[PDB]
Amino acid sequence: NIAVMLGHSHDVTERELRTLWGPEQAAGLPLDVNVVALLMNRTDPKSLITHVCDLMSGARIHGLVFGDDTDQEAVAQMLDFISSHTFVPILGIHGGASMI
Amino acid sequence: VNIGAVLSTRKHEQMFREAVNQANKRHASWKIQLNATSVTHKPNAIQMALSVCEDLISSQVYAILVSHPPTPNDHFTPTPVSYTAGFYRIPVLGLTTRMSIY
Amino acid sequence: SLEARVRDGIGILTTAASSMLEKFSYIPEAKASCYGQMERPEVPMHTLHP
Amino acid sequence: VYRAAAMLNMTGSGYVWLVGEREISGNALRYAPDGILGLQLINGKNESAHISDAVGVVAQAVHELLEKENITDPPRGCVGNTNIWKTGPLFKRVLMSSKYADGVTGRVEFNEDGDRKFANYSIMNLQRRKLVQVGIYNGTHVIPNDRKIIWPGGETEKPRGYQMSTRLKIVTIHQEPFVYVKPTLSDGTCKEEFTVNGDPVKKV
Repeated sequence: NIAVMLGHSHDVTERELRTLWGPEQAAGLPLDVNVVALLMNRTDPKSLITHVCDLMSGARIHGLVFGDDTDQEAVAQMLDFISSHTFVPILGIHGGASMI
Repeated sequence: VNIGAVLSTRKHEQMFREAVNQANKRHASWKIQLNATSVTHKPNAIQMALSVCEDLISSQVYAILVSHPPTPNDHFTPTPVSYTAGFYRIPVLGLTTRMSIY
Repeated sequence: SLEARVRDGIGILTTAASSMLEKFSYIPEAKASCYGQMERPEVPMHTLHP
Repeated sequence: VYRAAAMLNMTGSGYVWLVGEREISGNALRYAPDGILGLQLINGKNESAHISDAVGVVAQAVHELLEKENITDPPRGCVGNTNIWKTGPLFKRVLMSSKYADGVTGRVEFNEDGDRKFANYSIMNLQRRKLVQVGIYNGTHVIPNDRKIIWPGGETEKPRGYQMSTRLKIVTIHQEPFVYVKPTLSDGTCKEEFTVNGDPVKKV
């Protein structure tokens, strides 16, 4: 469960730095967790569809913490559409998934 | 120019072809002529979105027309086209989808 | 920076999952089908908004 | 809500109803008091006229558009591109300002909000089932026909909406010289009052 999407358009701070740890911490009653993360590039609509569908195929009850660096605000609407008929939670963090 | 549009039925596609023939009779277009394209609706919205992307965008359209299918108010007929064309700035034209959310 | 944001998001998702387990003792899946599913509308199984 | 209103005696001899487009269609007709004014739209469901008007206005917009500073090709593939084309909002700008007189539905004028202005509506009314036309809307002016609106209850005269209920709930406050407050009599009534000069004292 739980997945992370990145791609580091401007800053190259990604990969193994955020791959490990995650929700381990020192929680009293945690559960089986994973920090499976991928990489991407400048957003494309069909590319977004394919990537999210592949993640859903490879995930059981995972959510999403997707982010982006493009300045186009349509990413938020497209991701809301994705969340509509998929029932996989996502949270926006940076860039495109930040124009509320 | 390409003004390919998504229609409810094939008869509407033939009507659109007749309309574009009439328009080309009253005017002209000196850029790849003025041929159009047509496509129907699909029950799955994701399939519709990917289809309209790969069809209209690959044809380099200048606009598009979207109509409500005979489906009894699914509330999601024009939205995938709207979002896909909203990633860019290409306008869309609604035929009969009267709703205040739009 | 972004590291704090991703850490906070991961913690939020984990806490929501823990609350769902404490309130339902059962976490379903969301991996039915993407392309050509046409299965059914939503169900109130794991509506994690509350 | 129609069933509830019919239950609670809300229809009949007054209470003129007013129902939108999605209130006199389908199952709504099964449960509906007569006399409703079911406003609808003329030629709304037809699409051939809409298709012709749309293609005409698109051709007009293109013909106005090619004479500009510079127009580039729209993005293609939607898989190898990420940036919008520069002439995107220009197409919207020219398309909004399109008073295409060449049309089969009328003078096509687009409001800046993105909707269509100057739409010809059509009043409708139901009298013991079936619909009858009553008027035509042409823009900021409604005109009725020569017909008589059979109101919900059979009263040919137009029912007014003024009653005022003729029953006021009045609130006061204890004060020394203006309005007094004394304990009620154990019997449950007020009496035994006489003025200095001799007269009854009115009390509530």
